[PDB]
Amino acid sequence: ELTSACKKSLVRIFKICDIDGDNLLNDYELNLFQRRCFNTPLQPQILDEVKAVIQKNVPDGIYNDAVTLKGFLFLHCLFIQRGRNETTWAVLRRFGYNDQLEMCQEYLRPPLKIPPGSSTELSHRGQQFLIAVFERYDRDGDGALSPEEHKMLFSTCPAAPWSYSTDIRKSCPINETTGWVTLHGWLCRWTLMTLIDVVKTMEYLAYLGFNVHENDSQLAAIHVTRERRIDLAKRQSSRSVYKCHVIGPKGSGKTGMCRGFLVEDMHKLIGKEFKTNVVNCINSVQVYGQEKHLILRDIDVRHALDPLQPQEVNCDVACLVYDSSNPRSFEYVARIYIKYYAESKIPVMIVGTKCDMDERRQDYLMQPSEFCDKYKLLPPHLFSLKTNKKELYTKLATMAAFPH
Ligand SMILES: N[C@@H](CCO)C(=O)O
Ligand SMILES: [Ca+2]
Ligand code: NA
Repeated sequence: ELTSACKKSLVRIFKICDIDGDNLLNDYELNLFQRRCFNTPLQPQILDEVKAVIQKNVPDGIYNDAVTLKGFLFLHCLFIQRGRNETTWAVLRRFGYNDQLEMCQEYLRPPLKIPPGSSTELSHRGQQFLIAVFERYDRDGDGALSPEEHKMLFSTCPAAPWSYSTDIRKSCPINETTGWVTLHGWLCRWTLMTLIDVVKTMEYLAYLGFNVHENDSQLAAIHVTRERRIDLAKRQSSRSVYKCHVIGPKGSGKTGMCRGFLVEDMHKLIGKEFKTNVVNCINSVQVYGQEKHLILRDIDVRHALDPLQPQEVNCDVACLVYDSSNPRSFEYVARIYIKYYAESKIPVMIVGTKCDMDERRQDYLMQPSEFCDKYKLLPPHLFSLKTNKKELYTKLATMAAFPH
């Protein structure tokens, strides 16, 4: 008696309303979402009348004095055959469904005007919701999400916003022993998406049930920040998420640098080729007492005469990487800086990798130390994976967070 499309909707709503992740709708959430859909408290007499009917007609419908999914589906299947579809339709409407039982576009994509220069970040409520969601689908409570848990989480979505195996497990911090996405990495992946694709973030937040939980549009999950002068306003809006473009020639070792941002032990990335092309890596660092998220975009390696796109040049901080063991490697960095960054307002940091081996001379006309000295740049940062030092990442974020 229940439509296959209607059942799909009622299932998602059950998962959203299951705030304990125990496959049950206890008294609390039943009353809470009652005001979400009907703006009235659920009077105790009705709830008893509801449970009694479910218990009477449906086995395994009431477990531990709580409504199960099998009983929840029956109740609305009973509502439609008793001439009260408006009760069911009031619930479907609140969780973002229209007359065609499809997610409303105005419910998924609310209008958000982003001024030039402004960035998109997660708000306090947006973070809290994502934290709440995380700990619900962390059934075993190991403080991390398994690929089985990560699938259930986005079962209320058409698909996952990212691959578990080829994205979040390689672009975000994970648990060292289990190899699963921690709470920290969870917030990192959402922070990355929110900055580069806010519309997708809000679209997925609606699917996860942010609108119903927060009793507001997903605009409350997005916090728009921008770099402003010495404004004496009481409402601070300083940035906390910066993006760094990592540009270098082939074999520069800049890829291994990006991945090292995510692991405490970099002694396992020394002699390793990367089979997966991770575009954006992200982690947080402490900058003067404040938490700052840094995104290390691995710009696609090309020839030295090949042009760089404006959207590849324009960033918060440019990290030009060359190989110290390759005499013909620094010439790319010198070529790139002069053409694209020499006359820009973007802070640039030159990094020499693989300094563990003997730093051979560069077959260029100027040496890296002299080149930086000529264009008033900081001395070339010697980076190595055998050292496990992470001052570079903290430095990069600081250059993006501060003048010039
Ligand atoms: N659908 C529930 C309220 C919202 O979860 C009920 O009417 O029993
Ligand atoms: Ca888990
Ligand atoms: Na629950």
